[PDB]
Amino acid sequence: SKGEELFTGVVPILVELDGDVNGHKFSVRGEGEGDATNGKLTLKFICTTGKLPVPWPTLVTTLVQCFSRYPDHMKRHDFFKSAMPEGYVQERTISFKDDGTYKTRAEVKFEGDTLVNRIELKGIDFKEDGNILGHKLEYNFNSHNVYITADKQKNGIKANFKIRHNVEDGSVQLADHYQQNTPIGDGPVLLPDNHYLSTQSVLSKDPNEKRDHMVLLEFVTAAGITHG
Repeated sequence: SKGEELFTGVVPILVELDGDVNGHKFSVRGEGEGDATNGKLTLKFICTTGKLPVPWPTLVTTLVQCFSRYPDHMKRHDFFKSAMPEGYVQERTISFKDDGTYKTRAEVKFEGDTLVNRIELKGIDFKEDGNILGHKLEYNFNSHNVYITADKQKNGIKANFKIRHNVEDGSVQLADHYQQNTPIGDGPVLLPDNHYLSTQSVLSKDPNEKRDHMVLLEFVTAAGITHG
């Protein structure tokens, strides 16, 4: 499919995020690599401003869907790779149930041979002693499905999904995601039909890392359209 050739083999990844949650400014830098053919991602993130003011799990979805493994019969529906190398703008509003909201804007594109994700995140209205600012979320991540649909007006796509964050007391903190992606340059000839991405993530720690950080392993595939 369009842009798929740019993802053959292993591609280096760079992620940079600047954020402000309820007035707490922070920055995160991540590096790793992606194997789109296998829908596999490996990255290590570090908070470059000291202690992260929010739980690491709340930033997972913000911190490169172009690395998804699309089945042979669904290749053309891969908007993410179709927008490369120029890239795409990815915007989201993440609403944490009974808590605050994250507004994010990112640009995902190639800078040389490296796929880079540069993001700006503003978090507002988080409550004191809540699951987020109170750091009550467990250091793990569930598997989810990202529902994608075409957005004719913006010549791109929209996505909706609900992240389930395990809370230390056994409860679940929901985070509703509203997403919009627009091509920076040329996009696909045809916008995708409705489909979804199946995601699985594994969070871990680097025993030799003293800084606040997150080691992440991710597996993503696309489905929802049957093979002819």
